[PDB]
Amino acid sequence: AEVTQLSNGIVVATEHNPSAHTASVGVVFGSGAANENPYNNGVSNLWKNIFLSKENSAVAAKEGLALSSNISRDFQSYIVSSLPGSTDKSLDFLNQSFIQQKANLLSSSNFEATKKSVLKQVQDFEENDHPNRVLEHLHSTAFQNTPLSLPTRGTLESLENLVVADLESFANNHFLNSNAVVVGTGNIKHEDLVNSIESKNLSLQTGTKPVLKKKAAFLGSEVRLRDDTLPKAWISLAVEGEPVNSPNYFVAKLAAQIFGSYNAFEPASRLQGIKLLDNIQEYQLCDNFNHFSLSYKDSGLWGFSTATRNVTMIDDLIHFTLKQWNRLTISVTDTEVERAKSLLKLQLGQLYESGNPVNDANLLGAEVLIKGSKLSLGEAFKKIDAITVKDVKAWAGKRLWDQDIAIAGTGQIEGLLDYMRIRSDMSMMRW
Amino acid sequence: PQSFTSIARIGDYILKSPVLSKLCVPVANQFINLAGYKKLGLKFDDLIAEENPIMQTALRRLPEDESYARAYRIIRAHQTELTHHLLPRNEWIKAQEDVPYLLPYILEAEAAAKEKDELDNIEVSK
Amino acid sequence: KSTYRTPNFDDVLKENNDADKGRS
Amino acid sequence: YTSHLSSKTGLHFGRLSLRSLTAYAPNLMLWGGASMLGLFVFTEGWPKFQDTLYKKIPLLGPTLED
Amino acid sequence: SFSSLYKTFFKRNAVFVGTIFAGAFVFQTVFDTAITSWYENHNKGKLWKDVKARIAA
Repeated sequence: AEVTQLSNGIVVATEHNPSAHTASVGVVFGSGAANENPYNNGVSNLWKNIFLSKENSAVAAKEGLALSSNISRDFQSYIVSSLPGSTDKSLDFLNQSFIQQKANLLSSSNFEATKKSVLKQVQDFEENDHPNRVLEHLHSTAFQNTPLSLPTRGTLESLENLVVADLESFANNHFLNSNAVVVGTGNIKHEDLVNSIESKNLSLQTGTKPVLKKKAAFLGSEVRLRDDTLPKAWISLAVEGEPVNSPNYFVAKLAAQIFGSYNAFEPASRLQGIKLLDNIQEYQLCDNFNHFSLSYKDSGLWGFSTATRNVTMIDDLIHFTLKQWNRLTISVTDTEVERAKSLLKLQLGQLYESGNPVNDANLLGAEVLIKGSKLSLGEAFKKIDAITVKDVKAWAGKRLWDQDIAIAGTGQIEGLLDYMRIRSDMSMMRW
Repeated sequence: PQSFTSIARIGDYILKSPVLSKLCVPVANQFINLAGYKKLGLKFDDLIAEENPIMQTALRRLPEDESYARAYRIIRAHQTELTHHLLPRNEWIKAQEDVPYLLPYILEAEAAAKEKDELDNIEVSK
Repeated sequence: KSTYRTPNFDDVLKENNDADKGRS
Repeated sequence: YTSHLSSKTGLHFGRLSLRSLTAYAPNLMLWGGASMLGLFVFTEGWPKFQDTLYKKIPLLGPTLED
Repeated sequence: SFSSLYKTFFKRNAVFVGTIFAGAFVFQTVFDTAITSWYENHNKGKLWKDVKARIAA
């Protein structure tokens, strides 16, 4: 169960795991929905859907093998699951239908059907869903005029102005050989190490990825969509996280576990926890938490999110969460750090060791492109056992003391005071 | 305010021993009979302060058939104290009928609250 | 103009610096 | 660890914990010092209080002239 | 040199209040003496200070 890298034209990384028996070859691209300017937003989505429709229709009738994909910010994650002993067919299909040719798939009728399906899907996502809506709005507001804030799906206005030529140009400017790993997560050992190097298994347009000019930034802003028709509320605070490949990633993740998740409709969640959960339960202040610390190569975000049925006590929820964040950098009980360490160990163990090979393939590709070499979870355990209260205190004092916050919540938000009793209260306590 | 866990401990310690029991139980009954609430209609499961949150939970846990009786007893007591008379010596509470039914619903809740309030200040464990 | 398309704030943004010195 | 983690308690008066007092001790002391300095600021100096203020700082308060 | 050192100097609210009070004290003293000096030398021969010296003989 050891990961092996190399560099022979295309980086090939394998993580044998004899436990599961669903071999899943894959392809991962390091430039997704961030390295592209806002005027052509949904090109990655169009690629994703043309794949997932026509190639999914073809594969099963040809052989037996599913297929999936993903995109977060810079991840043309692109996976072809299979049986343990049919990976050569998977690579043959992947060669013959994804990198070449790109003309038989991009037919007019097929492209237009994909276009209308994507339009319908983005439309009803904008209508029905809500937490993901406010999350995308949070990203957009935190990175204004930065190639990081445009959504993964896109905007209908941007979608409507795409036919072929721009999709072809993106294909020729980001499907290179410089940044295209070939993941082999599953129960394959070395066939992936050799078959990936053949006569022509090499991406078209060898060259480099065109680097964007501006890097990133941060500045606080609101994109609220205040509308009283919807029943509940939604908020999403944020403070600038830690970028991947920094010696603060894991301590930030720990700071994103002391408070932890919550769900006020469970007998096993309303009762445990920390001081804020004791202080909230007296009334029905809130209805959900979600603490997270997202990180990307450009920069990272330390998240927060609720969905509160109560609409009049929003300010009290906000004030209590802010006081907890304020005092996280003044005094933390050592037992709190210990419990956070144990819980976070559990969370990473669950995430990295899911029985589904696709998620492991995704994460292996992510790390191998960004870090350059996978960091085994064992080293994660050893390097997290040494996180002491001094380190968390220092990191919190650096990242959470009078800092810009981005908030963008839909629903009924009129009870939320606008910006000064939501920011200048974030250090008011006499430290 | 003084929890019933300490009262239970002191009561068990006093009552279990034979000599202190023989010296203390004869005066307790006389004290209760001289107190006054017995004649006016109060059961001791009612006279306690019933406003602090743990007693509030205890009251919330009571079955119906005792809560209704408690309501009747307290309203009748309010009335009789209003009229300055005493109840006739036929509807008083007998000596053997002052049974504590509300005590366990306080001890259990108090134990839960005490042993949860301590649990937050836990240590690294070893 | 979609919802995500923020208006041009560069007429007032402090594009230069944008560090802790402003807070100070 | 196998088997029972065998936790141990800590001194507390219901809410305040000893570790909290240790954490707030330096801040409380320096805030008290700042408060004492502020009280010094608010009082300019009294007839009897010049007995202690003349010698406080020799390089800043030589206002003994008529 | 407005680096993170001043932000760390301003991080603690109590030292912020202590510094503002000390500044108030020193400002009061120096401002008062400066204003008195300017008001005084602005009037040569007017104020009693030099008048009593002149009448001294």
